[PDB]
Amino acid sequence: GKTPAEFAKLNECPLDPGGYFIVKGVEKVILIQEQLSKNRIIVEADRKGA
Amino acid sequence: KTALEMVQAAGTDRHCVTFVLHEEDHTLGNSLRYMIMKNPEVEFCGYTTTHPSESKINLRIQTRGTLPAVEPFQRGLNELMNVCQHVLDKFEASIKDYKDQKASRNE
Amino acid sequence: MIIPVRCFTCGKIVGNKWEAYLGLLQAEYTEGDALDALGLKRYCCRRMLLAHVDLIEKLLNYAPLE
Amino acid sequence: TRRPEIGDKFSSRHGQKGVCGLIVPQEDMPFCDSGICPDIIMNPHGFPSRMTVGKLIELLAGKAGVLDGRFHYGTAFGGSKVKDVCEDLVRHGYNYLGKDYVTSGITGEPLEAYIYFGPVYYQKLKHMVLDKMHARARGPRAVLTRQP
Amino acid sequence: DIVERHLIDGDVVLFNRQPSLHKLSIMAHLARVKPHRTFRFNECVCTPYNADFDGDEMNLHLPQTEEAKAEALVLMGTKANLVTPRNGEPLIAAIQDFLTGAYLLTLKDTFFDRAKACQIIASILVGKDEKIKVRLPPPTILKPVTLWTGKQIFSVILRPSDDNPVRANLRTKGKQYCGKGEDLCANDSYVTIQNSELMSGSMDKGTLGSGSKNNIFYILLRDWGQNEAADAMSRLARLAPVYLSNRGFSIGIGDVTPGQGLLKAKYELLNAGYKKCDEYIEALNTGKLQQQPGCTAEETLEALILKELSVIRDHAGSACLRELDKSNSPLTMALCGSKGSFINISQM
Amino acid sequence: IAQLRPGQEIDLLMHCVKGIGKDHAKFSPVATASYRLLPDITLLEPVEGEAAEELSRCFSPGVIEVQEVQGKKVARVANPRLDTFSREIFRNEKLKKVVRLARVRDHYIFSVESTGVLPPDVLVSEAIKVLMGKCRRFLDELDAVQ
Amino acid sequence: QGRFRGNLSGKRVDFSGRTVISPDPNLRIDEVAVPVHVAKILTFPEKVNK
Amino acid sequence: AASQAVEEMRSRVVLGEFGVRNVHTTDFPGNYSGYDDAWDQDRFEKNFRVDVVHMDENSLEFDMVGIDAAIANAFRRILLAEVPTMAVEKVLVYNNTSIVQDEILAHRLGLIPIHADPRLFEYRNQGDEEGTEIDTLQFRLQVRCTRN
Amino acid sequence: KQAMGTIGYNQRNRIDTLMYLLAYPQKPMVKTKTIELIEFEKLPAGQNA
Amino acid sequence: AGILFEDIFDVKDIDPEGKKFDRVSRLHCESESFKMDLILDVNIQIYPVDLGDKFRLVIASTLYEDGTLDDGEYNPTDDRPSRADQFEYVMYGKVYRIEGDETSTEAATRLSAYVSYGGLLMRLQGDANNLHGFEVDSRVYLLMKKLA
RNA sequence: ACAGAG
Ligand SMILES: [Zn+2]
Repeated sequence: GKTPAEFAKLNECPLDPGGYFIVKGVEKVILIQEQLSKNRIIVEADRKGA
Repeated sequence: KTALEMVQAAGTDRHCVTFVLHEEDHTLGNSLRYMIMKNPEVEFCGYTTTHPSESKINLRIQTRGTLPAVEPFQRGLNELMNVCQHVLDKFEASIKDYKDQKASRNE
Repeated sequence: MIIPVRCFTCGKIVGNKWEAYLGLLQAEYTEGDALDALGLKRYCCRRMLLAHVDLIEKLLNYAPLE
Repeated sequence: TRRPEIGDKFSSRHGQKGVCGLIVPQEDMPFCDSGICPDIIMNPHGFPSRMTVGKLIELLAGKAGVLDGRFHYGTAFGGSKVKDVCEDLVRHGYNYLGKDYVTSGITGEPLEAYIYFGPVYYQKLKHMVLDKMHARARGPRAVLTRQP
Repeated sequence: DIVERHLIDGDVVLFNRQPSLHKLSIMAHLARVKPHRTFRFNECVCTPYNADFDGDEMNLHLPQTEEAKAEALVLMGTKANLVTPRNGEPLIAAIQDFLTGAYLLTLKDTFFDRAKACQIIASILVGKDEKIKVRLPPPTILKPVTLWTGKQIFSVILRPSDDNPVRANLRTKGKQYCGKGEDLCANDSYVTIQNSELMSGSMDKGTLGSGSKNNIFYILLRDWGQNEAADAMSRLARLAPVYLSNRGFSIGIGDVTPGQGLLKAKYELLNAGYKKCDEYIEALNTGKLQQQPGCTAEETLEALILKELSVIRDHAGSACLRELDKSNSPLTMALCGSKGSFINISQM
Repeated sequence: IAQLRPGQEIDLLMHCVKGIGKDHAKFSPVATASYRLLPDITLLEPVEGEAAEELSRCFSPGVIEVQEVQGKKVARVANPRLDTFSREIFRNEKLKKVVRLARVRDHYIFSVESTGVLPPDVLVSEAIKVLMGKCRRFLDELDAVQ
Repeated sequence: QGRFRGNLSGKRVDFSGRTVISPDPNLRIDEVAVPVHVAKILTFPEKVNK
Repeated sequence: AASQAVEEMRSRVVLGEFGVRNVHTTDFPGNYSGYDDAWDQDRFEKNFRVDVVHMDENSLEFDMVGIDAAIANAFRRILLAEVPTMAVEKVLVYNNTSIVQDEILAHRLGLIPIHADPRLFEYRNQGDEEGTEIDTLQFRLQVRCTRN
Repeated sequence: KQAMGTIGYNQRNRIDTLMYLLAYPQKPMVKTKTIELIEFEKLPAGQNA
Repeated sequence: AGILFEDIFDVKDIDPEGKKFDRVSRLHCESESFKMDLILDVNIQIYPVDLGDKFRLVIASTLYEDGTLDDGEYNPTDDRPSRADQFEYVMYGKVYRIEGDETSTEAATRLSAYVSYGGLLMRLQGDANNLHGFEVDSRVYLLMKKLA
């Protein structure tokens, strides 16, 4: 909710996107994971062909 | 401190010689090749830079008959110096002529 | 960060044309008219003003001042 | 402050990445009739086996857009066409396909083929040779295995 | 006593690229100190290491014993490893801009006067060839003008003096050989070298490049020793950029633009292929399709569509190569085999 | 040069010296110095009528003029120096066979644009005294050896 | 990273160097341009004799 | 006529659609049958002339009829890279506090042209870090920024 | 993702482990609309050659 | 004399397979006196040849008409009276391949001789009594002047 | 332990 002239008093860029944490000085990003959907009937083949 | 070093061919007496012009580039080499090739006693003349870190040119001159290849090199230097003298004189005359003929207009 | 002093390709002094370039864009010119009114003929000199971003005017806002 | 040298990796914004190989003076460059002698000579053997036509159009569009103060869009699946940038070069006196008459700079005599001038947006990459040169004669060794 | 001197000019040092597939991925060269901050070598050795100069790093190993020097110089030399151990084909040979430049030098159109012939031949006079007499050959044309055809200037590379005992002999096909000429072909594509004078035919990849046998450097390697095949590659890598960077060789968007001879053939061929594919779709969905043997009804359709869609590519790509002029840049780079092919021209 | 905010200060001390342009590019006396040959566009066949209007737009805007002799427009070359050789006479299919675009070899048109150090009549006068002063240096190294 | 693949069959050596490469055709086909900064470090024991 | 083609071969540089022909320089002795192209000083001093066609402050355009390419190119190269001028090579900094760095400020002050005539000064010797009356100049920039 | 450029407007009051900047950056001459949407040409990475 | 072969030739074709080059045509000629066909590459820039011309082709072992075989290096500059002062087009190459004719299974007399003028070729095919003196690795001057 | 580079 700040204006670009009020990012100047915080030493921050108006174009820095965000979405990252600050923990012990470094900037860390929790990445998007990709997982299969739960509660779904997967009909698949076995190693032996069944 | 020496800017000229003559390296002769292994089998010919002074009519095949590779001049090594230190602290030069294509500038003097091309004009000097152009003024040596206008001599009808020269069968071959052309330079090459050794390596682009090193400022050198290997100017090879091979004459036809028995004359040494110091004479077309020196005649090339003298004729190029005379060409540059006449170009300087004509250019200064034309600059003074333009400055004089514009000084008589709009006055 | 700031306007470079010379054009990179040929060597014409460009770095005094910037405050005149923005002043001729204050008076509602197109950029092709301002680059001709500043005297830039070749295109290598034209990309020095046409493609320049003025970061020092916005880096100096975060600079310390009394 | 680091100045580019033999060994610094530049890019091309089309995948034609490349290291520097030679830094020649302004006098040994080829030059146009207007006096423009290029910064970065690029080998034309990258293009047939890689089929980057987008660089060949970025060059032409940038050249036709610096002569009259536009930014020709290179938007995906659209953008400024070829037929609209060929007509902005002929209006300003250049050739309609970018190829320019070139007098060479070593001999002073013109080249046979025409050479293809225009501005391409080259970006400098972080892989510099001053932070990759490395040489060990003999020095500190590990403690468990007495080897470097 | 033992002095531990710096590495100086003439030391034997190994030279390695990190994925080491075959034994020519590590060879031993003779070091020569230069001031800039890279490793540098002639581009004829880009074929064994498979390096490409795009932010590529290579390793170095200096031997410390005299026996390790002598086992690196005789066994692992570059002049003793010009062929691969796999089948015996040369790998250190010409690469791009040494095949394109030597192809345009040996065409029949190029005619040099005395000044430019002396200038191109005078580039090779550096190294261990600074002491030789240059042996400018006699001119071809005498009466109306005095001209040197570029095949003589290229044949200076094979015999640069009157005291060199090299006599090379080669007689093979080119790339664009029409099949019926045998040294009188229309393409001028039948190589004849007799007593190290190039008599007929341009220089392709299959004569100067790293492809296979009938390489003239392989002829020098098998007939006149290791050193005479390795001196001629330095003369070629010296001579071909001097001609190529003062001829001019550029590419452009007008080198891949289709003319009027292609934009009418492409439309008709696409319409013919689309209508035949629509007819085969309609004949599969609503009745009889004459099924190919050994497949189902849908796998038959796939073979007919992959037949018809490969007719459009081939008859559209043989209609662009009939309207490209000579001195086109990808066409020149595909005829000499340096970089590219015909599929790339016909695809872009 | 720079640009300041209140409280920031610049003080320094420059030392100008003399150097050639081959060392560093801040010693180059000219913005750009170059040349071109002089064109001579020639008309192999007469171009009359409405084809002279599609000829005088395939060139620079001041080289080919169109004039009338009998109420009919015929085209002649007027000032071939101003041409930049865009080669637009080769897109025009009917007019490729009525011109011969060329360059006169022994006629150069220089262009020297000074950066403001000294006026460009003395720059060309200094540049010839250097090529006169390179041939003088190796004449005094043939007389010293021999 | 065991003994038999990490420290016995192949092991870290000295008198070595690693730098970015760049083309140069003015050398012969059996030459390599070593920089001055690497040539001052990599030494060779030259035994003194007559 | 064959003699017409021989004359066009040594006097004109034609521009075709696909490549520039007749690029080289041929008038040397032995390259032609009935002509004599050996060096003749009176013919060169008779055919040469210089026409100055435009001149004002900081510009000059003129002609050189009669000279060849290997001397006009020499003049161009001496103008670009072998005519000396005066430029900054040392910057001694007392209290730089701005946002422009010290190396970038030294670089930007390196490129500002100086109006001093370089025929009056001489080269600074190897070393000689002080500078004397003969072979250097000295400028002083001092700017303090306050409020209004 | 590796071109030298400018991080943001606070690139001078910032102390990072490693930071590469370019001296005179220039915005591109042929640009996608994505460049205008993510405001790339307000702080670019590259120079027109 | 030193003449190996001399006959008047009438041109019957210029380019059978299209114009492959810019400076070289492929003359397919045919004699009147003997029965000789003639493939010949000339330079049509310096010497234009039409479709119905008729020229006199002489092939000589030397250019000095007394029969002097003194040729270690050709001097282009010297003006001494030679055989070439009667002709308009002179080349210099080497005979490199004598070949039997496979168009007859028995009882033939047609022998082909191939001369290469450094890349410009010439098949001279006729009866074996006319081609006497063409040896392999011999060096011959072609001489050629058009007629009325 | 992760990201790069060839
Ligand atoms: Zn510029």
